Amino acid sequence: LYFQGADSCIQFTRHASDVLLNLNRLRSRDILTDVVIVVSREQFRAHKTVLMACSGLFYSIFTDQLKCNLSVINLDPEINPEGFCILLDFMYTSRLNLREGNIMAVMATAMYLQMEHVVDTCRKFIKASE
Amino acid sequence: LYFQGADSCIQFTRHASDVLLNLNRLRSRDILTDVVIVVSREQFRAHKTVLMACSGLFYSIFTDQLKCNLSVINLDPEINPEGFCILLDFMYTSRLNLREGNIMAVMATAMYLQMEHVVDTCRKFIKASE
Amino acid sequence: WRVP
Amino acid sequence: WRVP
Amino acid sequence: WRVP
Amino acid sequence: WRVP
Repeated sequence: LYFQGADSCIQFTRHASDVLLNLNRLRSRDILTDVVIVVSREQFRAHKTVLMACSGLFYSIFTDQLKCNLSVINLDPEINPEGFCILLDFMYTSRLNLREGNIMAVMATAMYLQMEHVVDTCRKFIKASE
Repeated sequence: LYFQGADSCIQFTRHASDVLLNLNRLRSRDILTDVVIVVSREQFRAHKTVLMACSGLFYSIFTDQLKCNLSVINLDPEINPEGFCILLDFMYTSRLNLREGNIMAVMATAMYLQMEHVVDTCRKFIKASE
Repeated sequence: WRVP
Repeated sequence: WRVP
Repeated sequence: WRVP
Repeated sequence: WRVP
């Protein structure tokens, strides 16, 4: 469970993933969620801090003096709700449900959200599978 | 950066630790912090969700209908502020700064916070170093 | 710790 | 993504 | 924004 | 509680 780090500190191998697991559990139970993200008809409840920790777009939105207190954010209605759902689940799990039938929507949504590492991954799967 | 998981999903190796790193950066910059924890004279700013994701005590406090909206929580004034600081840094980093001169305070604070895995680690260092 |  |  |  |  723990090891001697390169610094003096003892480091816990599973800590970061357990935190994320607990954050996702709080999300499932709707505990301390503080924003609803709307993508066309679909609503997604989340924690602002998790969104800011994974997305350049959400970082910018929630550091804007006008927008930081909003409890509802409406995204571009042309964003595919399934693409967003996949990326949100990714944020809270590290797992990206990338499939032939969603990859383009996922990539487009990741670009919009400024998750450049996921965009780059989608490009690489598109190229390597061509 | 990513691998084929045991499930169908692609999984990102550094995602959970990068999230935690970004959460700690938001804490350093005092971005979206929503609670101050007071331990005697000392104040510690934090995100409720991170505290709830690491501590059974903070989970209970912030799921209590009366206490969940409080922006200041006062802990037992006999809690050692350095012990708390070490545990808070642990929550946001996975690194526990465990030393001869703090181990007892860290263990006592972890018990109070219901971080049983850190208590168990402190016990094991006390035993293995006896 | 696990959130229940 | 890195928070700046 | 609001939610209905 | 409050902070001074």
